[PDB]
Amino acid sequence: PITKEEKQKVIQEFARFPGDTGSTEVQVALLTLRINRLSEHLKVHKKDHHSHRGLLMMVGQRRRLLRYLQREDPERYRALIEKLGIRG
Amino acid sequence: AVKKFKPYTPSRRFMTVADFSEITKTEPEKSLVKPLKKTGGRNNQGRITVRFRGGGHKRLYRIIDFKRWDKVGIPAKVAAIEYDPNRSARIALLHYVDGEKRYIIAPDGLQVGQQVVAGPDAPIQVGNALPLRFIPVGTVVHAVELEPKKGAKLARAAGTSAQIQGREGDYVILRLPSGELRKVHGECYATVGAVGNADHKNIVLGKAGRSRWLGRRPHVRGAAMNPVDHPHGGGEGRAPRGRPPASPWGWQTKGLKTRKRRKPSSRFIIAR
Amino acid sequence: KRQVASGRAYIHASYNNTIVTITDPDGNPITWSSGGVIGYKGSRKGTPYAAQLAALDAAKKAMAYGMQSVDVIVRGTGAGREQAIRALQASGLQVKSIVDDTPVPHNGCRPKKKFRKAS
Amino acid sequence: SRKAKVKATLGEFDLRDYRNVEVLKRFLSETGKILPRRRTGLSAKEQRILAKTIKRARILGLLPFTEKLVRK
Amino acid sequence: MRRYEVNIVLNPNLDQSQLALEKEIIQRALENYGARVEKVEELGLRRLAYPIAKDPQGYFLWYQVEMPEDRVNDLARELRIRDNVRRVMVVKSQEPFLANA
RNA sequence: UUUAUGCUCU
RNA sequence: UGAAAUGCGCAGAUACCGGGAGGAACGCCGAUGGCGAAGGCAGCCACCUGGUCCACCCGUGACGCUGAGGCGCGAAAGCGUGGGGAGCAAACCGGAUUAGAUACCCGGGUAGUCCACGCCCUAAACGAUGCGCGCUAGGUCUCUGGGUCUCCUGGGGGCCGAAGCUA
Ligand SMILES: [Mg+2]
Ligand SMILES: [Mg+2]
Ligand SMILES: [Mg+2]
Ligand SMILES: [Mg+2]
Ligand SMILES: [Mg+2]
Ligand SMILES: [Mg+2]
Ligand SMILES: [Mg+2]
Ligand SMILES: [Mg+2]
Ligand SMILES: [Mg+2]
Ligand SMILES: [Mg+2]
Ligand SMILES: [Mg+2]
Ligand SMILES: [Mg+2]
Ligand SMILES: [Mg+2]
Ligand SMILES: [Mg+2]
Ligand SMILES: [Mg+2]
Ligand SMILES: [Mg+2]
Ligand SMILES: [Mg+2]
Ligand SMILES: [Mg+2]
Ligand SMILES: [Mg+2]
Ligand SMILES: [Mg+2]
Ligand SMILES: [Mg+2]
Ligand SMILES: [Mg+2]
Ligand SMILES: [Mg+2]
Ligand SMILES: [Mg+2]
Ligand SMILES: [Mg+2]
Ligand SMILES: [Mg+2]
Ligand SMILES: [Mg+2]
Ligand SMILES: [Mg+2]
Ligand SMILES: [Mg+2]
Ligand SMILES: [Mg+2]
Ligand SMILES: [Mg+2]
Ligand SMILES: [Mg+2]
Ligand SMILES: [Mg+2]
Ligand SMILES: [Mg+2]
Ligand SMILES: [Mg+2]
Ligand SMILES: [Mg+2]
Ligand SMILES: [Mg+2]
Ligand SMILES: [Mg+2]
Ligand SMILES: [Mg+2]
Ligand SMILES: [Mg+2]
Ligand SMILES: [Mg+2]
Ligand SMILES: [Mg+2]
Ligand SMILES: [Mg+2]
Ligand SMILES: [Mg+2]
Ligand SMILES: [Mg+2]
Ligand SMILES: [Mg+2]
Ligand SMILES: [Mg+2]
Ligand SMILES: [Mg+2]
Repeated sequence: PITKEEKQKVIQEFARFPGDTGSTEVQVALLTLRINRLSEHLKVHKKDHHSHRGLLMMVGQRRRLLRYLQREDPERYRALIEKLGIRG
Repeated sequence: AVKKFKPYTPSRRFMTVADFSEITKTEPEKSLVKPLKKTGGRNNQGRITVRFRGGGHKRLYRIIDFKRWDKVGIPAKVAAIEYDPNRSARIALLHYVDGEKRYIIAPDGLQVGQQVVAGPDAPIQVGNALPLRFIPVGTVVHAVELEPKKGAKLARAAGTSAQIQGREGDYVILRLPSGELRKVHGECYATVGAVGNADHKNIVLGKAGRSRWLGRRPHVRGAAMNPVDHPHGGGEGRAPRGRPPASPWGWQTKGLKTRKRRKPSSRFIIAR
Repeated sequence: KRQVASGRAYIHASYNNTIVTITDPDGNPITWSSGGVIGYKGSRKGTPYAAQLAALDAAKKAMAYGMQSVDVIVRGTGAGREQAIRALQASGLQVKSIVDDTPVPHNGCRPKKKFRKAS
Repeated sequence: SRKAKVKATLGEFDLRDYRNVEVLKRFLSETGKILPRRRTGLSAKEQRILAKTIKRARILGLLPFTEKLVRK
Repeated sequence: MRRYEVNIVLNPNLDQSQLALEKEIIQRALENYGARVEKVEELGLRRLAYPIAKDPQGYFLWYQVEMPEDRVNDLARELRIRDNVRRVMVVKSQEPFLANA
């Protein structure tokens, strides 16, 4: 699983400012972490559909945010994506 | 897996080939430990004694190592997995620390670059050979000897294996690929793991020629012959067998058992 | 082929019949009987009276080889149980104990349509 | 009908320790089954913890899976 | 890494010398997979509720450990390879759940 | 543990 | 079995004991309980992993709701390729019953039931009740969190019921 400092590492690295524990990007980035994890889990355990369900949910959520962010700030949209490697 | 073809000719439509991704830098084989020239001949001294053979691709014989006690204790690295035309299984070229090279029938799982060893010692993992008596009851195994020091004879066909079922004296009880329960001497070497290339059974020759390549000439039915030739020859417009189905030489071929009755071997068997 | 004092009694009680085998201390049957050995056919054998008659013919043949004590063991429901257990005691053979070893699966094989009913 | 709820028959016990038989072997019946909640005096949450461990002990060979009905 | 209790039941008919033999391989295998021992309780012989391997009794061992969890499964497979090892139950450790207190 | 059936319109 | 008959058995059966092989399902716990969106999920262990709730009031600052198409999942049966096959059991055979009995009862029994992979996309797939949000008395039983641990508070699962709704 994603360990505490393991996710902390990410929280800090994307935080819009020392103290930011749930901005748009910190969330997007956070999701991205779990998604890529599961995505690699499902590649192995493919007949595990229930878990894949959540994946869709995590994926769908991530999209909603990014659409908001690219609506309010089309700059740190490119920035966030580029830094995460998303939208293919 | 197994390779398939889009039907750009008939036969190519059903034709299916073996997957050769498992094959490591083969192409040129290992001229030393094998090959030898293989005397391709379809009859004995003079006359045909097995019908319908001949033709088919030329072959070099890879002289494989079917007795591993030959080098007890001496470990070795698996250098490559190779194509061997003389068997259904694949072969594994292995370099011994000795500097001696030998081929082995490649077991399922056996990865390139791993260590292998044989002897009463010998960790119970894939590729290692041991006298049967020292193998944990319940493990699957291949390339077994039938009598000690006489070389492997059992479970050498692609995908085959044998299970150690129990022990009884200086003998252990195997379940042979045929399903037969047999006692084999504990001193007989075996090697842990199934044979591999188990998708073998699933290829489809696809065309007449494909059979020609493998050295199998057309097989003709007694039904298509004349009485001179076969129990089933003659008639006058198709015909049932009109007698118990027979072989060209007269013996029945549907049920009639053929194993010699009073045979020393009988005392060591117990199945199908 | 021998005469042993201490022994063991087995009661197999099914809906259709009751059969009692009496063994040595080791379990090897010394002698047996059932509803049919008494003299009954059909469903008369599933009776508790047939069970009684039976368990006596058992014990009686047991005492022949010299049978004194037993460790009665019953397997299976049915009208044979009690009357068969009782009968034994009420003739020679002192019943040193009464065990119930009726076999029951922890949900093993699926049963016949007849014994499944519910889900 | 009578008897005690058992939970009030022993002191402070760890119903997660699957190794101490004597505490546990008293939660079984004459025949060897896990005793109902209405005789263990345990709660919803406690009864699960118990069984889960009672099973473990059985595998280990400490607690029995079954035993005959004595002197019927 | 995680804390697992490791239960192992051995052949009772073994002699004190052999018993140590079978116990050294356990200890090495334990170390080869990355287990750092903590506690340990070798209760020895013990009466069994049902015969394991046709033997009414069994010699018990108990280890607390902290090993990489991605190797606990493999360890158990290894510990079991021995014939004198007649059962193994690796269990993840837990904070005791108490009643009547 | 042996039964099935009861013409048309009111 | 209603009673029987077919069936099995003096070629040594049933009953009993010891050894072995093999497959499937997991008794007690177990609940009128729990989890999941649904289908559905029940011996034990470990690894990988989804959902969900509570406490704190810490962060983003409407970033929400629904959702034609699309995409995914989808009991049982069924299909393809391999394997597996103990018990059970469509079809099929036999014994009974009956006017007949292609059924009901009995003795046999093959696909199938099991595993891998790939299809099929159905259902009383039922709470016959689409999803989200706010508003409108309470009583009691229960599962599971937090509590200043008689009581309060949050999320679930049941019954009885204010107001109202309903043929
Ligand atoms: Mg000649
Ligand atoms: Mg010559
Ligand atoms: Mg000549
Ligand atoms: Mg073929
Ligand atoms: Mg032909
Ligand atoms: Mg002709
Ligand atoms: Mg001629
Ligand atoms: Mg002729
Ligand atoms: Mg003819
Ligand atoms: Mg004609
Ligand atoms: Mg009867
Ligand atoms: Mg028994
Ligand atoms: Mg009529
Ligand atoms: Mg009328
Ligand atoms: Mg009429
Ligand atoms: Mg009229
Ligand atoms: Mg007879
Ligand atoms: Mg007869
Ligand atoms: Mg005779
Ligand atoms: Mg038996
Ligand atoms: Mg629910
Ligand atoms: Mg349901
Ligand atoms: Mg979780
Ligand atoms: Mg705030
Ligand atoms: Mg602000
Ligand atoms: Mg449209
Ligand atoms: Mg699909
Ligand atoms: Mg389906
Ligand atoms: Mg199905
Ligand atoms: Mg199928
Ligand atoms: Mg098949
Ligand atoms: Mg019929
Ligand atoms: Mg008839
Ligand atoms: Mg007539
Ligand atoms: Mg009728
Ligand atoms: Mg039937
Ligand atoms: Mg049947
Ligand atoms: Mg069909
Ligand atoms: Mg639909
Ligand atoms: Mg339903
Ligand atoms: Mg309607
Ligand atoms: Mg609703
Ligand atoms: Mg809808
Ligand atoms: Mg909760
Ligand atoms: Mg509380
Ligand atoms: Mg409520
Ligand atoms: Mg109501
Ligand atoms: Mg009213």
